[PDB]
Amino acid sequence: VVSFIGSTENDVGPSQGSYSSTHAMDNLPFVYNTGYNIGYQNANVWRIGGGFCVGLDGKVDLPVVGSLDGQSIYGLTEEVGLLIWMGDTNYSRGTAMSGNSWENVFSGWSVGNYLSTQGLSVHVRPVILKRNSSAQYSVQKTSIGSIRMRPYNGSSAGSVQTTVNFSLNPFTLNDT
Ligand SMILES: CC(=O)N[C@@H]1[C@@H](O)[C@H](O[C@@H]2O[C@H](CO)[C@@H](O)[C@H](O)[C@H]2NC(C)=O)[C@@H](CO)O[C@H]1O
Repeated sequence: VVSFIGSTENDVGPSQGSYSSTHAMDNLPFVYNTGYNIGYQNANVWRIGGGFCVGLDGKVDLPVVGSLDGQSIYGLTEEVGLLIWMGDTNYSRGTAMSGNSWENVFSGWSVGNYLSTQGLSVHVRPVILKRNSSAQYSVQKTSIGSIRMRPYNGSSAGSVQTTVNFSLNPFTLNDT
């Protein structure tokens, strides 16, 4: 059994976050290592129980403008892009996203003869694609994509909500 207990619209990263780096940035694309700072995490989005089996699919809607180490660089503006990870609750379990199709981002688990929950997480890292004289780049709130629970091994969502969405909070990049 399962029920939706989270939120449909979720903001990624703190509003007006400030991200800076002391790294030179001589060769692009340059990735800001913001760790999991620009992210959203919730260990409790659906409640499940009684042998329910569920995993997660993820989908990014931003245009793909290239890749880095087998993971797509999604474009936000001509100068800024993102690397994106979606997956189970723990940020560490994030699956590097590529493409714009629904992708398996959490292989899943089966809750035993008890009650528990299924959560999720998303984090992104900003990428400098093109130079700028101002050195500073501000990004506006922007839709990223979505995550959907994937019941398996017989389990079924029924009419319980399966998808939640994500928006990137605005932020600024400050190249020291
Ligand atoms: C080994 C272990 O702790 N197993 C169960 C946990 O998986 C379970 O936690 C839930 O795991 C899901 C899949 O990893 C997460 O999506 C979900 O957010 C997480 N929920 C919480 C509250 O941490 C816990 C809790 O029911 O029980 C264990 O038996």
